[PDB]
Formats: sequence, C-alpha cells, structure tokens
Amino acid sequence: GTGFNKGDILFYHREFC
Amino acid sequence: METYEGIIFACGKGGLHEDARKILQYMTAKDVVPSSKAYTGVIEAFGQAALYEEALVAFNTMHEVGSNPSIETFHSLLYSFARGGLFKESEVILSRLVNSGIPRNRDTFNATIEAYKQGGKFEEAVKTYVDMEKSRCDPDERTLEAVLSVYSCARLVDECREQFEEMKASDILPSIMCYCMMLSVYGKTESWDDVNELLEEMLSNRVSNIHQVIGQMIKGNYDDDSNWQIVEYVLDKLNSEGCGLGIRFYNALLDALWWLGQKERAARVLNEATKRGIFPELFRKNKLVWSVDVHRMSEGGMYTALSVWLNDLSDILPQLAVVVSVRGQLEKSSAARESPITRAAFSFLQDHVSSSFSFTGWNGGRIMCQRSQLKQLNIVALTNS
Repeated sequence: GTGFNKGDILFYHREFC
Repeated sequence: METYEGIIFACGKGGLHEDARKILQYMTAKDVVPSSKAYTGVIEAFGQAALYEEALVAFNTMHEVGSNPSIETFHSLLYSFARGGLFKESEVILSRLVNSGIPRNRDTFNATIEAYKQGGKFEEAVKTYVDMEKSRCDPDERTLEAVLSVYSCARLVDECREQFEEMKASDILPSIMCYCMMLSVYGKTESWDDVNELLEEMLSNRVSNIHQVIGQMIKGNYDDDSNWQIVEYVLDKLNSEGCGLGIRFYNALLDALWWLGQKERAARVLNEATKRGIFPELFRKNKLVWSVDVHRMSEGGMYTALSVWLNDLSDILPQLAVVVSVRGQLEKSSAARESPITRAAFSFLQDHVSSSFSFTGWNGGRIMCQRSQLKQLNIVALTNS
C-alpha cells in the first residue's frame, strides 16, 4: 500500500561613480 | 601582520604600486586576510601613480574581506583624487563621510580645496575655505598653501600678497612651494619688480638650505656641470617624503620657471622629476598610442610637458597622439571640454601646430591627432629669458 517501496561576488564590486 | 603592513606603507609612501600588488598577492597566496591598514597602503600606492581603477578595486576588496576602511583610508582616496582634480569623486567620499559618522577634519578640507583647485573650480574652492572657518577647526600650514595656490592660479596679485605676508606674520618660514607660487603670480602679470624682490629673499636664506639652492638655480647660477650636482643634492634629499610631497614641489617649481621665461630650465627640471619616479603617467609611447597626461600638473608644468612632448613627436608612427587633460568621471560630460586645463592645452596646441589636434567626439577630456594627420605635422621654442 502506502508503505510499498519506502513510501557573494558582485557585491562590494560596483561602479564608484 | 606587522611585516606586511610595514612594507606596504613604504610602497604607498614611495608610490611603488607594483611591489604593493605583489605583497597583496603573496598574502592571499598564503591564505592570509590583509588588515584594513594593509589595504590602505595599497590604495595609497595606486593613487601615487594615478591608477584610480586599481585603487578603487582595492577599496572595493576591503569590504569583500571584511577589512572595512578606516578614517585614513578615506584620506588616501581624497589626496589621490585631489591631485587629479576629481572633485566629482571627492564629493562621493564627502557624501559618504557624513553618512559614515565621520566628522570633517582639517585634512578632509585640504583635499577638498586641492581637488576643486586642480579641477578649475575656483569659486567652489574659496567657498570651502569660507565654510571651513564657520565650522571652527584650525587651518594648518598646508591649508594656507592650499588656498594660496587657488589665488595664485587665478592671477590674484593683491590677494596673494596678503596671503603670503600673513604666512610669515606668525614666524612660520613658508616652504619653497609657497615661494614658487609667488613667482608665478608675479611672473604671470609681468611684475618683474616683485620677482627680484622675492628672489633676493631666497638668495640669503641663512636658515633654510632648500630655498637658497632652488632660488639660486632659478636665476641660472647653478646651470653648470659641476654646479648642477648641488641642485641634484637637494632633489635627492626631498626625494624621501615619497611621491606625495615631490609632485607638489615640482608642480610649483615648473609653474614658477615657465612664467619667469626660464622655459629651457623647466625642461631639464621636468627631466629630473621623471627619472625620480615623479609623474609616472606622464608619457606613453607604443605602436597604438602616443599620449601625454597632464591632469595632475599645473599650468606651467603642463606647458613644459606639452613642449617636450611636441618636440619629441617631430623627431619620429602610432595610431593616435592624444593629450589627457581630464581623467575621471567628468570625461563623459560637456564640462570636461570646458575645464581650464582642457582649454589651456587646446589653446596652447592651436598656436603651435596650427589646427592639427582636435577634440574627440567620444570623450570630453581628450585632444587627439589621427595617424593620417600626424604625417601633415623643434616645434616649440625652449629658451631662457
């Protein structure tokens, strides 16, 4: 039944602008 | 940590960016996270060589490794930007310093005046000095030199007199940089009476050796083979506070010589600075670009740089000959082409090579000459009055 078959880059690297 | 920070400070002091980059790579290759002070030394070195792109990468990398910038880090950027006249980037730091909880000290005000001055913003430069006194503080000797350069640049003879005499009114013995700026404002207005009056003051100078030798060499007394060793002796002694002090000394000295008519002497003084590492970005000569970078120079120094560069051009072909007068974010705007340095360089080039150097349609701070037009080109006379 139901028991069958076992049931961060790109940050701090931006343009200074 | 102590050895790494000690060496990098020396590289930042002397502007040895190549050595600073290798120390940073050596630390990373050993799985060592450099301290916030160590990065500030690397940022300092790049600003000495006008390598703003590599300086802002290191500043970006400080937050990546958690070594958040200190107050000294925001000063290394300000002095680096001040020399280039990048007041757009200087205001970014200032708008960041107020948000970061850092009050404006005196050193921040000095860089603001220097940045506005080199950027041609004379009105905004004196306003900072006007607004500085309202906020109390205590202007130092460089601040007086910072505001004297503003008045000297915009040909204010009477304002420069009051500023200069008040410097010695407190028994300060102003440095050789302020003396060379007095000679510029007197030499710009052809006031030959005041030029000789100041020179005799620098000729005796029983207290200061640098004023005596430099004052003597300006008049031409030390232009001999054996008599140029004493002048070089002073230059080597001054070549110990790093490139930061050297660039200020040579900018004032070349400005004084050019306005006094000693244009051939200014050529040899500039040749003395380059071999000592001063102005490392001044010249590039490869198959692609023949460039001269004058965005960190005074008006007299720029004229000397262009004169030598033009003469060396006629001796010899690159795809382009360019003059870098504005080096920053101001390039992508119409204000860069209206900068005093850009106008001065273009005006200087107009009446020396006719209409051969024209502006660029893709950059405001460039003055180019195509390879085809280089074929249709001493060009500048270098003589002492």
